[PDB]
Amino acid sequence: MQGSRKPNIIFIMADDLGWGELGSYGNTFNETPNLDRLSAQGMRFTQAYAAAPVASPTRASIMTGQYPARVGITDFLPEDEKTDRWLDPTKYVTLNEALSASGYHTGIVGKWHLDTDFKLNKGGPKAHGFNEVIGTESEYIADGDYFFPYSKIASFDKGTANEYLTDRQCAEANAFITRNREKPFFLYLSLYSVHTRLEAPVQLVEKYKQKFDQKYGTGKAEQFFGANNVRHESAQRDNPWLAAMLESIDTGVGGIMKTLRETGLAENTIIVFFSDNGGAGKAGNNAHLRAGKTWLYEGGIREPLIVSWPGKIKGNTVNDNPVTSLDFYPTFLAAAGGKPTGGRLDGHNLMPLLRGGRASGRPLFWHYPSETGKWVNRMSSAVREGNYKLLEFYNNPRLELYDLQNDPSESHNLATDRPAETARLKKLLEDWKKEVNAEAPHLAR
Amino acid sequence: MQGSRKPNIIFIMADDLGWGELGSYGNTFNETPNLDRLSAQGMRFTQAYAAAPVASPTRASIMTGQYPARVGITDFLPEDEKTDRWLDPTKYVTLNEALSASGYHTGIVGKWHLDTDFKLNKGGPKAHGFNEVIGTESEYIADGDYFFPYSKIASFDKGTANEYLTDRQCAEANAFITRNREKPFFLYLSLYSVHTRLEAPVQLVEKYKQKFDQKYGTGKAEQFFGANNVRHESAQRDNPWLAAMLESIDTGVGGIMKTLRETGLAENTIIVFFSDNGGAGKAGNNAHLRAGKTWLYEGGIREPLIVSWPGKIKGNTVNDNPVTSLDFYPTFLAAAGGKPTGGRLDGHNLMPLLRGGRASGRPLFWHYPSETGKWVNRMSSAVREGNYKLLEFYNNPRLELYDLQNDPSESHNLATDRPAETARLKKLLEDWKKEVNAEAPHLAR
Ligand SMILES: [Br-]
Ligand SMILES: [Br-]
Ligand SMILES: [Br-]
Ligand SMILES: [Br-]
Ligand SMILES: [Br-]
Ligand SMILES: [Br-]
Ligand SMILES: [Br-]
Ligand SMILES: [Br-]
Ligand SMILES: [Br-]
Ligand SMILES: [Br-]
Ligand SMILES: [Ca+2]
Ligand SMILES: [Ca+2]
Ligand code: NA
Ligand code: NA
Ligand code: NA
Ligand code: NA
Ligand code: NA
Ligand code: NA
Repeated sequence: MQGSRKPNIIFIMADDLGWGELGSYGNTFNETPNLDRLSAQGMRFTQAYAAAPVASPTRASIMTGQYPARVGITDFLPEDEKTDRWLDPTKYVTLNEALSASGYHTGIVGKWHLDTDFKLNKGGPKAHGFNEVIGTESEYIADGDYFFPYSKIASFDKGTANEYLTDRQCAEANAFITRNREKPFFLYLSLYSVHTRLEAPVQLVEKYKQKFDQKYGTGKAEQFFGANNVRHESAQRDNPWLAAMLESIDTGVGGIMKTLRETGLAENTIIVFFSDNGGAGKAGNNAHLRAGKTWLYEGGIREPLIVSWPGKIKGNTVNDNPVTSLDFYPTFLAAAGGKPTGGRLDGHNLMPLLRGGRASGRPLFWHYPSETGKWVNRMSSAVREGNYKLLEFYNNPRLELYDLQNDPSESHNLATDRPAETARLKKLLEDWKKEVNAEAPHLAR
Repeated sequence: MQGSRKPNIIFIMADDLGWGELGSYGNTFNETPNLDRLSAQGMRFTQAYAAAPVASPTRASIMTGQYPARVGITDFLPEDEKTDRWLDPTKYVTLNEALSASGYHTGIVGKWHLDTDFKLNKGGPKAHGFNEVIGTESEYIADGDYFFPYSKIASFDKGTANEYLTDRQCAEANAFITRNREKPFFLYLSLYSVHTRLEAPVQLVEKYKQKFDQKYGTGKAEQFFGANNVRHESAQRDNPWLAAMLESIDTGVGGIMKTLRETGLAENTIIVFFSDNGGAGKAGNNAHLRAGKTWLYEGGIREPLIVSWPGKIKGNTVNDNPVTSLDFYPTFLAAAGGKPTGGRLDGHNLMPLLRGGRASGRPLFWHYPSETGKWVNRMSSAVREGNYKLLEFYNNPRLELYDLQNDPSESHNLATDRPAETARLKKLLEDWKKEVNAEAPHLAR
């Protein structure tokens, strides 16, 4: 049946995928032709942020549209026994629910990480009200399992011999699209890749091993990523394993793009590609940005963001205006013709910015007391307003001020030479910490 | 719900798989641990026959329980334009239908080859009345396509990146078993493997390449099965490609065995493993038997046959009594508590033989006029009674008589030295040819 429908929203989020990994973000070693095509057909954001440097909190910010620091989940959820924290369906109108109330059929394929209690799972995707829950974790994901049978995903009872998890998740996204082709749907495709431990089909690893050898010289893939290197992690840039895993994600995104064309849904479907936090040390490529996962330096919070909506969003555009994972909830609600019912949101509707509208300045905030990692040197809070970013560290207490425009690698601390800017950003950060009841860092007394 | 049900019947048939390929049949190069376990848990037949040396006719004999020569399909069905032959659902009560009438839910996963007209497909598995038709050919299978997307199987619209066809078919068998666990079912698992062109996942090919090298010396896999060898076919015994394809079949049979245990169906399920014709020249291993596919010599018609029915059939038994693919229809009907309604059958109920009963002698017959292959030297008819087998050839007209007990490789023709036995078998063969209206071979006038 033809006629106006509210547009499908497909949200594709990689796990721990760095800002410097995609071909569109300047990477020449990895191959992401499908994502680069999605980029040439959409708007690419160079200053997109996860609202936290770790899994659970960014996922919290997406499903609640609220500051992780306000929710009280600022660090990844560990195994059940190491935490009393979970996302409570009675405490938030989640994004899937707001879309349900706007006439959408809702689906999650894969990683939740908003409840690590599997005995009762009161805060699982089903309990939050997803119409379809497909291949979500059935136990603490931990170091992972990427090959059928998937030891972390009991609900994937059926599969083929040595089936790769990324390939499975992307096939389930295709079938979900086809089953639900006739009505508005929200599909949250929550990839386990590229979370350590790094695993990819041998032929893809062999391919990037040889490409590593061609780039660096004969034997270099064995020298740096041989049987010796058990987790395939190194200080060498260009990781054949992450490249092979990113090729499986990329080929998967191409299957979804193909399925949308075939089913006639491309013209009325919003496609977002995002990552929940910065690249992981010894695995990920955050380009020239400082540090990565678990740090509030740019490398831990800067993410690839591609938004495609054919004939609504101009193709092959680059947007430098800062945005965060808080912005998705109000953006999807505007596209769905919905209004937040009582629900308060800490993000802003991006649809006017996506349609070529002029940008508007707003302070952006982060808080990482590392309640789970206990990373004393990484414990910190941050405000960005304009090009200035202020980081407050709690162990070795200090302020760091960077001009991200002139110093995007955060290599020159300005706090001392620019005290009035420092004092002005400190006041915004302190006010925000009281507004959200920011959790004190876990340090000695 | 517990209580007596008629037993599930799972019929697993490989394409063009030779008598000498399985570990249980003496092969040390290939690895078939799951099938060898099925063998240690069932009855293994050393003198089992396909009723024809080619695909379509053997499949005809299975679904009709009638001599291929009586049906009028004695050679494989070519593409639509090269044939007016098809199996007509209005001319036979097919096996799936006889089981339906005995209270079974019926399923085919894969190859039919009983209709090559895809414009109308009047003689397809659905038209013959299978409740579930899964991954059947949507066009002439020809040289094949073993990797998703499967160019010969349009109904496999959904799949993962570079999914292997054998792995897919065996996963679909598992899900079929699970969906239908509560009621009696017949599953015809009709594998496309190991039909040329030989294709298998690289890691399995690499594995048997190295094993070939270990057996024959360094470089020998490249020497005989390198980039040079496009179809991976050779005169060398031990083919890394067929071994890798047979390992995928074997691992698949293990998944089915596992699924039956998990679902509690192993105690009330009959498992048959069979092959539709002898191993293919330049690909298959027919051990010491003469020739292979398209010949009525033992290599073209002798098949692996393992029947498992825990606590009804004695485990780890070897049965030397001759049986054929004609025997399946009446055997499955007896196990289903059914009686052929009007339908005439050319085979015999094996259930008394499977339960440890004494064997009974019966003449067995073949006719190959090669209406499709046009193989003038291979065109022939054959009778086996006891250990004596008489072959009649039409091009270079002659009788060949072999004592298969003392001469299983058919290397010593006895027709001249044993004229009275020859004349006696000639009379049975001629009578049978008139009984079934045997099609004259396609030769010059
Ligand atoms: Br219409
Ligand atoms: Br994590
Ligand atoms: Br540290
Ligand atoms: Br200043
Ligand atoms: Br202050
Ligand atoms: Br019961
Ligand atoms: Br054939
Ligand atoms: Br010949
Ligand atoms: Br004689
Ligand atoms: Br005669
Ligand atoms: Ca993550
Ligand atoms: Ca065959
Ligand atoms: Na807990
Ligand atoms: Na809720
Ligand atoms: Na696994
Ligand atoms: Na035809
Ligand atoms: Na019929
Ligand atoms: Na293919």
